[PDB]
Amino acid sequence: FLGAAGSTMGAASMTLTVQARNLLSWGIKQLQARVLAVERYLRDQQLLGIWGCSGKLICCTNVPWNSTWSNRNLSEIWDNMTWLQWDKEISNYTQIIYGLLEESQNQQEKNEQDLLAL
Amino acid sequence: FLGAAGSTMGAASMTLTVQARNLLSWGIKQLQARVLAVERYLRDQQLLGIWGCSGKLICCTNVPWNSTWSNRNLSEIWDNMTWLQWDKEISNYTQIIYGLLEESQNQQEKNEQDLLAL
Amino acid sequence: AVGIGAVFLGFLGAAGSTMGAASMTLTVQARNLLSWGIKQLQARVLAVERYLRDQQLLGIWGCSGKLICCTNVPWNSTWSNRNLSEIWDNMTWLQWDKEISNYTQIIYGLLEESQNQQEKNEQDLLAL
Amino acid sequence: NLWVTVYYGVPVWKDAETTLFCASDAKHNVWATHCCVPTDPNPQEIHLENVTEEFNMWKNNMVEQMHTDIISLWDQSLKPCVKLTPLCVTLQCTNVTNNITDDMRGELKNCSFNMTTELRDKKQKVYSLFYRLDVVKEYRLINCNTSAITQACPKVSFEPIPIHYCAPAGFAILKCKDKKFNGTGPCTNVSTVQCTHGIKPVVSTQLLLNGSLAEEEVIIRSENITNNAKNILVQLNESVQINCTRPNNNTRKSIRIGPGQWFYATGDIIGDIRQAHCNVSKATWNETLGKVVKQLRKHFGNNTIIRFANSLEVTTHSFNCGGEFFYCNTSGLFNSTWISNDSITLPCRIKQIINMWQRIGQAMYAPPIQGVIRCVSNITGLILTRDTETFRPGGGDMRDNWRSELYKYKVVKIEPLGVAPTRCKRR
Amino acid sequence: NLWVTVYYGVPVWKDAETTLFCASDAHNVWATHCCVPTEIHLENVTEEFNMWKNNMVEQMHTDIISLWDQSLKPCVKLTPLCVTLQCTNVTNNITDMRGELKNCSFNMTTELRDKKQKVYSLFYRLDVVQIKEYRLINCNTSAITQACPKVSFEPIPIHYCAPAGFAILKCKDKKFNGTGPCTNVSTVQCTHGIKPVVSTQLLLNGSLAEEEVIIRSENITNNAKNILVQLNESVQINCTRPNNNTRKSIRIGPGQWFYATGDIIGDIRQAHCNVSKATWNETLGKVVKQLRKHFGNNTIIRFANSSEVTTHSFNCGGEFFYCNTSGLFNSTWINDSITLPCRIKQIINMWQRIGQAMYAPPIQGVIRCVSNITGLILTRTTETFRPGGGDMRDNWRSELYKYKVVKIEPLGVAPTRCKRR
Amino acid sequence: LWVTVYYGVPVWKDAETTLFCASDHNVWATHCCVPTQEIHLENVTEEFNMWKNNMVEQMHTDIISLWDQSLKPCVKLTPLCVTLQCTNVTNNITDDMRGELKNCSFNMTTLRDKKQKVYSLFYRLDVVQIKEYRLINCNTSAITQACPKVSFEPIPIHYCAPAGFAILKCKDKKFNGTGPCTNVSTVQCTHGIKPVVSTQLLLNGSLAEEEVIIRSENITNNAKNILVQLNESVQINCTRPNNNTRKSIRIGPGQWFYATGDIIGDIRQAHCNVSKATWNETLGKVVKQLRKHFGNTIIRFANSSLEVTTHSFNCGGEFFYCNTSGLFNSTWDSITLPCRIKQIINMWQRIGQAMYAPPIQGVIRCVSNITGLILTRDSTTETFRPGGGDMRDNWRSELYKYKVVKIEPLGVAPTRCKRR
Ligand SMILES: *[C@@H]1O[C@H](CO)[C@@H](O[C@@H]2O[C@H](CO)[C@@H](O[C@@H]3O[C@H](CO)[C@@H](O)[C@H](O)[C@@H]3O)[C@H](O)[C@H]2NC(C)=O)[C@H](O)[C@H]1NC(C)=O
Ligand SMILES: *[C@@H]1O[C@H](CO)[C@@H](O[C@@H]2O[C@H](CO)[C@@H](O[C@@H]3O[C@H](CO)[C@@H](O)[C@H](O)[C@@H]3O)[C@H](O)[C@H]2NC(C)=O)[C@H](O)[C@H]1NC(C)=O
Ligand SMILES: *[C@@H]1O[C@H](CO)[C@@H](O[C@@H]2O[C@H](CO)[C@@H](O[C@@H]3O[C@H](CO)[C@@H](O)[C@H](O)[C@@H]3O)[C@H](O)[C@H]2NC(C)=O)[C@H](O)[C@H]1NC(C)=O
Ligand SMILES: *[C@@H]1O[C@H](CO)[C@@H](O[C@@H]2O[C@H](CO)[C@@H](O)[C@H](O)[C@H]2NC(C)=O)[C@H](O)[C@H]1NC(C)=O
Ligand SMILES: *[C@@H]1O[C@H](CO)[C@@H](O)[C@H](O)[C@H]1NC(C)=O
Ligand SMILES: *[C@@H]1O[C@H](CO)[C@@H](O)[C@H](O)[C@H]1NC(C)=O
Ligand SMILES: *[C@@H]1O[C@H](CO)[C@@H](O)[C@H](O)[C@H]1NC(C)=O
Ligand SMILES: *[C@@H]1O[C@H](CO)[C@@H](O)[C@H](O)[C@H]1NC(C)=O
Ligand SMILES: *[C@@H]1O[C@H](CO)[C@@H](O)[C@H](O)[C@H]1NC(C)=O
Ligand SMILES: *[C@@H]1O[C@H](CO)[C@@H](O)[C@H](O)[C@H]1NC(C)=O
Ligand SMILES: *[C@@H]1O[C@H](CO)[C@@H](O)[C@H](O)[C@H]1NC(C)=O
Ligand SMILES: *[C@@H]1O[C@H](CO)[C@@H](O)[C@H](O)[C@H]1NC(C)=O
Ligand SMILES: *[C@@H]1O[C@H](CO)[C@@H](O)[C@H](O)[C@H]1NC(C)=O
Ligand SMILES: *[C@@H]1O[C@H](CO)[C@@H](O)[C@H](O)[C@H]1NC(C)=O
Ligand SMILES: *[C@@H]1O[C@H](CO)[C@@H](O)[C@H](O)[C@H]1NC(C)=O
Ligand SMILES: *[C@@H]1O[C@H](CO)[C@@H](O)[C@H](O)[C@H]1NC(C)=O
Ligand SMILES: *[C@@H]1O[C@H](CO)[C@@H](O)[C@H](O)[C@H]1NC(C)=O
Ligand SMILES: *[C@@H]1O[C@H](CO)[C@@H](O)[C@H](O)[C@H]1NC(C)=O
Ligand SMILES: *[C@@H]1O[C@H](CO)[C@@H](O)[C@H](O)[C@H]1NC(C)=O
Ligand SMILES: *[C@@H]1O[C@H](CO)[C@@H](O)[C@H](O)[C@H]1NC(C)=O
Ligand SMILES: *[C@@H]1O[C@H](CO)[C@@H](O)[C@H](O)[C@H]1NC(C)=O
Ligand SMILES: *[C@@H]1O[C@H](CO)[C@@H](O)[C@H](O)[C@H]1NC(C)=O
Ligand SMILES: *[C@@H]1O[C@H](CO)[C@@H](O)[C@H](O)[C@H]1NC(C)=O
Repeated sequence: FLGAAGSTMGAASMTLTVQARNLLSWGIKQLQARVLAVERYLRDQQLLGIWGCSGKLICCTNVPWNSTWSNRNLSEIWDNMTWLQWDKEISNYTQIIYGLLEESQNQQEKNEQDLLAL
Repeated sequence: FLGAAGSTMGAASMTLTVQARNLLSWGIKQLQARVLAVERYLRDQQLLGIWGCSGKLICCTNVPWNSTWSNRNLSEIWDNMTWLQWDKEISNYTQIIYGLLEESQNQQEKNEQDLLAL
Repeated sequence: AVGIGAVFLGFLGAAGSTMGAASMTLTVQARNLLSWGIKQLQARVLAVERYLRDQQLLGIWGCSGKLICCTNVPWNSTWSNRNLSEIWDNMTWLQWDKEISNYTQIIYGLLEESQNQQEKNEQDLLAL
Repeated sequence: NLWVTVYYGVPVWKDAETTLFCASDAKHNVWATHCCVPTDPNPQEIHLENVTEEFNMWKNNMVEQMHTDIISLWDQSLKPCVKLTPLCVTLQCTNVTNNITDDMRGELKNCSFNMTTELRDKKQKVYSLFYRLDVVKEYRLINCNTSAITQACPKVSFEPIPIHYCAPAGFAILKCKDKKFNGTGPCTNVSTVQCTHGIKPVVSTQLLLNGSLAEEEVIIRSENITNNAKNILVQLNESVQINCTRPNNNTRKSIRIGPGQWFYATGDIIGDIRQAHCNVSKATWNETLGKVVKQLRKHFGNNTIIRFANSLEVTTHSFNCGGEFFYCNTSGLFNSTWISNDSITLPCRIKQIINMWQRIGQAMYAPPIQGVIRCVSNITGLILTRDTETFRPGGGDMRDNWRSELYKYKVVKIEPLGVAPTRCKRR
Repeated sequence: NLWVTVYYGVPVWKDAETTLFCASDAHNVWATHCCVPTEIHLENVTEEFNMWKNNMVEQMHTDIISLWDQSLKPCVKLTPLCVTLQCTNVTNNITDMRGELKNCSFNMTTELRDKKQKVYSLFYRLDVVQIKEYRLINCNTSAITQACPKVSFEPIPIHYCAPAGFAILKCKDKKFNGTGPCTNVSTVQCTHGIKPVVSTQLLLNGSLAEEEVIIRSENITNNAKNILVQLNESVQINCTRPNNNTRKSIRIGPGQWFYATGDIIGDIRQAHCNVSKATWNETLGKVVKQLRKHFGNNTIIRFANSSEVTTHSFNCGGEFFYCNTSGLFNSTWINDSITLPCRIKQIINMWQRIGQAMYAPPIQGVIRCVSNITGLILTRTTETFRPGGGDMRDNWRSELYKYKVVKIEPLGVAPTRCKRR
Repeated sequence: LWVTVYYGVPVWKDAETTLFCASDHNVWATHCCVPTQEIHLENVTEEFNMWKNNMVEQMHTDIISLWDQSLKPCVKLTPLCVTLQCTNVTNNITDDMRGELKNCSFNMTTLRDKKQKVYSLFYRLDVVQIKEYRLINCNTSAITQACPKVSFEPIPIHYCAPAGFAILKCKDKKFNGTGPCTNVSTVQCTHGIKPVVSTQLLLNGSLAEEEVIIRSENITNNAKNILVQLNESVQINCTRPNNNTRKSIRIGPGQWFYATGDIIGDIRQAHCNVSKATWNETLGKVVKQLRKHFGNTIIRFANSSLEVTTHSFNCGGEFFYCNTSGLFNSTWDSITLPCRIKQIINMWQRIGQAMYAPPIQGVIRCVSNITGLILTRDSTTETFRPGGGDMRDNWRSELYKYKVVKIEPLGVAPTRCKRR
């Protein structure tokens, strides 16, 4: 499950399925916990969908990488760093990137419709 | 959120990420509110899926438009009317259209299964 | 398609039909699944959880959004050494499910592995 | 070379146990305020051709669900009601001797006592009439030791109305339509229904009232018929009409015992005093019993002798009538010997303090009902036990009264996902 | 040759009834309830509103009744007080009231099952019914429950918020009269901050009209309906109970205490409210002008004294005041103040129910509050109007009149020129 | 480079959530109706803090709620709040119990128009003089009798994370409750904690792998408690030697009061035995690892200064209050601690509730392990005293190695990949 947490990003990316399978599965507090797990799951799926990555664990987009977000080389990011470190580092850009991902997909989706029409 | 509600259909179609990303997020009243939001969300996402539109905000289909449902041309529909007006104009034909969309997908899936057999 | 609009068989109407016929009513079965105080909330929460667990599983295999999904895992003769004409024309889904019950964990594991490899391969090609 | 293909929406199922919800039709009834979901006026049923399904009444969880729901509603409806703890005092009782016929001698008592009132510093002298079965000249109410007595709220109706048990999403109820179905076994005429037919939650012993009738012939059903430890349920082919009455014209004496706390006492009887009774058509009963015997003779030998004999709530026929509680003597019905080749009157007793399901400390006090009570009801089945052979009108386990209606239903879980081989490969 | 295209995220909605939850601006019963801490203009949307057929009012009413009962549910009962009382009048330092205060002694329980105590307390006349031999009112129908002295019923702003998938539309038309189309509609998440103030006849601490006095009704020609009048400027009313009260805490059982009114220090004076006179005369002149628009150009309008409905009936400092408004509603229209005397009660049969009753512990000291009159409830060839009300839903209608709940239904189809393949 | 998006990423943050209870007529067995894996994280360094650990607060919410629920549907003893006519038990005392037991008679309710005279025995700790006596707690709150069929015996229970959450476990054998920890593993549930309720001495807990681990929020702060975990147990065995009976009295309609009946055989004082050497070695070990924080100096153990000053524990079904003054006595074959027993119990330091513990028949003997101490501190010398109270420290001592984290499996990174 989380064994990959101690590995670099370039290795951990090969063990995504094992984590995805474990996101699902008085007494009110336990019922609330179950409802929350469902809401969190769906929210993450909604974001992948709205960004055009529904159904994928790994996807690529058309938003270019901004050196402001990170100035590291791939040989540092994927080979000499883990995901916990990467997440701590990109803390001021998460919302920016997510907004850009939604904008890009909205433009791509309209372009697809216009192409299908011709 | 609904800011595009008074705009024409051809304008409002570009604001569909909004009111997509905003649809999901004494005692048990709050659980009922959470559960209802989830159940409604899923009924709509699963309906798009059964029609073959999972993961898309805008999808093209193979079902032709019947002039009976609406005899207006594209210029009136997309440039003069808004979405509330359109919804009223074809409200009584919605169930027919939905049934046809499901039938169409069922046929497409079987046809793809056969092409993949070659 | 004729007259006012499309018509469909009822829920489980195809249950006693053979697999080759029943496979054409998947949209009926997949449509009807979409639906004290604590007991009713538990019933509703459970229906959602069961539903999502099955959708999650289709997604991890690369079958999200499809009622019929072809995969890259070959069929083993040890799961069932039978002819396709017998399977699809002379057997129902209930009978098939009884015959293949000790292999579903095997099959599901194989499907998960295949999809993981395919997504990595797609990323590597997009990279070119 | 075949490949695995995944199919979602596959029409298969497994047996399952779940919680069903209650629906009712478009009607202060205890069921009406519970079965809040309106049923469809034109409900759905789907016939499944070529489906054989094994049904089993004694493994049927729907019975346990119904039994549980009954207890829950009856206990819940008594929570917001006046308790009668203040009545567990010594009472001064004498016999009622006013216009009593011989059949009622000693049945009614006239009891006086010192009751509480509106203020804590005051007491009042009150009196009421009681039935013999409810009391221990120094009397106590029959059940104040290891018990509490709660008065049922007079506004609440316990009249049975049709109840429909309906499946939650992901589940379905399968129904057996085989007219000859006798339980524990395969059924070849299976349909899927949204929910059950309406079932009236009638509570009774020995004789089953207001249920379904067999389509063609009397059906004898049991878990293991040769086992004397098991009961035999008999579903009748035709109903037998029974007319029950409580002929005495009663009144209600309302006593204020505290700050909005009212006790409803039985007041004096207007007119004379007679025994409660039920009238069973005689010719119908004889023919009905003969039909049962012909079917019993398909078991236990073709040329044998079948006898019927008699065995409070178990030995008498217990039932509710107009809100009143009757305990009728059925020895006048189960009295015959059968060999190869206008009405019956059953006297009845009335009891006001009730212990409905083999429990000791939870007793209900039925308020008296004003006026005269008459009920007309259908005998739709019998509960028999077995000792030339002898059968008796046993009973008392309420599950049998529901098992007799729910016998044709089964709950299954729909599992719409599976795989099969085919000639298709993903590109 | 057009094709069906499916759009998700579409800005369309339908009228709906749902469950709203309460939020607040971050002890008090609502502060505990409203656990969630706390506008988009729709440029070309015309929508139809109807304040008389709203559901938000019924839901707010239900929440308030429910919360109130929940608050009293765990508090000590006063059934030990349903005994005979021996009552005489309080005669010391009385100005001129006369029979309003009584000194009642009685036999009450103690923490031991086998012991009794003799205690005394003061009561207001309106809470005591004569059989010197008296009993508390009720004790026949309903039991009296003591409100917990530590629990506050001060109204705080309540914000009703839509659940996901729903939205609240707000009408901004400056003269909106409660029904019909509104051309200035915006979408909000929460219904502003509304205080659950309870009063009748005169509505205190509500919203003001922005341009003029607005008169709203379900049917202006139906004399059986109440008329809700919203003022554009507030009228200040200064209320007080001048008496210096004390409180005696009596043990009645094992951890159970009763709060009794003790001796009053200084003079016994009448509770009263001071309404500015000039402001009141200007206020009615504005109301009358707006009434003439509906009742006739030459119709003479007169105000009159009404016939716990005829009083103001409000909660001030935790005490319940029943002020005489006949001092205000008496005129014909074609540094001075108006002093309204007020009665005080401790046993309150709240929300027009009789199966429940609350005892309000006395509050020590001297009580004063200053409130804003923001609206009136009136009831109807000259015309005469009288104060009316008492149905709490009509108070809440005055704050929720501009809000509507709709359900978002973001899925639909339209023709276009693309095919899936 | 292009933005790439990954889902299923092994990343987490500190979080506070609802945990569920699992178990491998007991109240925890009944409550924890969930049936009962570990993954090592090779290069994960994580930061733990036992003093700010929400899992502790969760146990002190769950244990109390369960306790109160279990006692709710039981016979209330309000009818016993009467003045008692009561004298001393003088027979078969043989000293050291003089005035310890009382023999009380009273007028009890029963039909509503009848009363009865009954009598019973009481321990003096529960009886207050007003020969007129009252039950000690009738002045503040009604006393509820615990249902005799309900067992409050602690059993191990496991706290399990809900989906999306994980519990991380610290394996550093030298971990002192705070700071970074290496050798972190992921588990689904905790190891099984017996919710033993006690003061001064911690019974039946976990042992340290080695030496003695002394933990506190701030070791130089005299306002904080010091929790000391031993790597060896001290065997202690406690007895209530008297052979007791019960007198079942009907007080109402199926409402029974279980009174102490009488004593069979001689009357004796309750007591606990601790071996001499085991205790002497144990304190010496504590001192050896304690000097490390104060300098090499004199370390004294001294006695306490009811629930806090004595060692409170539940032996069998009875609540003991044992004198540890003869245990904590040193300036650096067995000894016994005399004990008192009480029946009206005010738990969790609340005063608005009281429980009546029904008597246990027969003779009570329990054998248990001392796994840790609660000490307080208050010049070249210093004095350590037994501490107690609060009762959350009793759980911090087991939960110190666990933390709950929320998994957030979604994020972005740069890569050599574009769509189409
Ligand atoms: C079996 O079904 C029959 C028919 O539904 C039941 O008989 C009916 O029982 C109800 C309730 O006891 C009677 O209603 C009452 O009628 C009196 C008439 O004056 C009225 O004052 C009451 O307010 C109430 O409406 C109804 O008349 C009666 N019908 C007949 C033909 O007698 C019978 O009770 C059911 N048996 C069992 C065991 O459930
Ligand atoms: C209308 O709104 C005004 C405020 O603008 C309300 O007046 C305020 O009411 C509260 C609660 O009764 C008073 O708080 C209390 O003050 C006393 C000191 O006199 C203190 O001992 C208490 O602990 C508490 O803090 C507040 O002082 C008072 N403000 C003013 C200016 O008088 C008024 O009650 C509202 N009207 C209605 C009908 O609710
Ligand atoms: C520390 O753990 C030990 C077990 O390793 C606990 O000892 C056990 O305590 C229970 C309750 O006192 C005893 O149960 C009773 O046994 C008698 C028979 O002697 C039976 O009649 C009762 O119905 C009940 O089942 C149990 O026998 C005893 N086990 C052993 C081996 O002696 C000890 O109590 C725990 N320490 C603390 C403080 O809880
Ligand atoms: C139930 O089983 C029978 C066979 O026992 C099915 O009958 C076949 O139906 C197809 C329909 O196209 C015909 O072409 C075949 O010739 C029939 N077979 C025989 C032996 O007659 C029947 O269709 C099944 N019912 C359902 C609902 O599928
Ligand atoms: C941890 O770091 C060491 C460094 O030598 C490396 O060999 C090992 O593979 C890493 N562990 C994981 C899980 O990647
Ligand atoms: C992201 O890239 C754009 C490219 O135009 C640049 O203007 C912007 O400043 C960059 N973001 C930050 C925070 O530097
Ligand atoms: C953004 O960067 C600054 C400077 O490194 C840091 O203090 C701040 O906490 C960062 N923001 C977030 C969300 O971590
Ligand atoms: C509103 O309608 C006017 C025409 O009446 C138009 O010019 C304007 O652009 C519309 N506004 C929006 C938001 O669509
Ligand atoms: C087609 O578009 C023109 C645009 O000017 C409009 O006048 C005409 O009415 C439209 N016809 C239909 C069928 O919509
Ligand atoms: C009623 O009469 C019978 C004899 O018929 C007698 O045994 C019984 O004790 C009498 N009951 C009372 C209350 O007097
Ligand atoms: C009520 O109590 C008085 C007490 O003297 C007694 O004489 C009388 O008989 C009692 N009455 C009843 C009906 O119990
Ligand atoms: C009530 O008392 C009688 C003896 O007078 C006894 O036989 C009966 O069993 C008792 N009831 C219960 C529930 O124990
Ligand atoms: C069932 O009743 C019908 C008449 O309704 C009769 O013809 C048939 O013979 C009866 N069945 C039996 C077993 O007698
Ligand atoms: C019920 O039918 C089954 C069918 O297999 C049979 O075995 C069983 O003996 C029958 N029981 C009775 C009482 O008819
Ligand atoms: C059915 O009853 C007979 C006795 O009549 C017994 O021998 C047999 O074992 C029972 N059947 C089963 C399955 O136990
Ligand atoms: C029962 O009453 C009905 C009328 O309601 C009558 O037709 C029938 O014959 C009666 N039955 C008996 C057994 O008296
Ligand atoms: C059964 O009937 C006989 C008469 O045949 C009678 O003596 C006996 O008391 C009756 N028993 C019951 C319980 O009805
Ligand atoms: C009972 O007696 C009263 C006396 O007024 C009479 O009005 C009523 O009709 C009688 N009831 C019956 C059923 O005869
Ligand atoms: C209320 O009291 C304030 C105190 O400053 C005073 O200024 C105001 O005029 C008073 N209002 C009325 C209506 O008398
Ligand atoms: C005011 O109305 C009340 C009735 O609510 C009446 O008793 C009183 O006399 C009236 N007073 C005046 C001055 O009209
Ligand atoms: C019970 O009450 C009587 C009243 O006279 C008293 O004499 C007696 O001593 C009391 N008994 C007890 C045990 O309190
Ligand atoms: C625990 O170890 C940390 C290591 O940095 C130290 O700062 C802290 O003071 C120690 N606390 C105790 C009680 O030993
Ligand atoms: C009880 O404690 C003493 C302490 O010296 C020990 O020797 C003895 O073995 C213990 N009893 C048991 C059963 O272990």
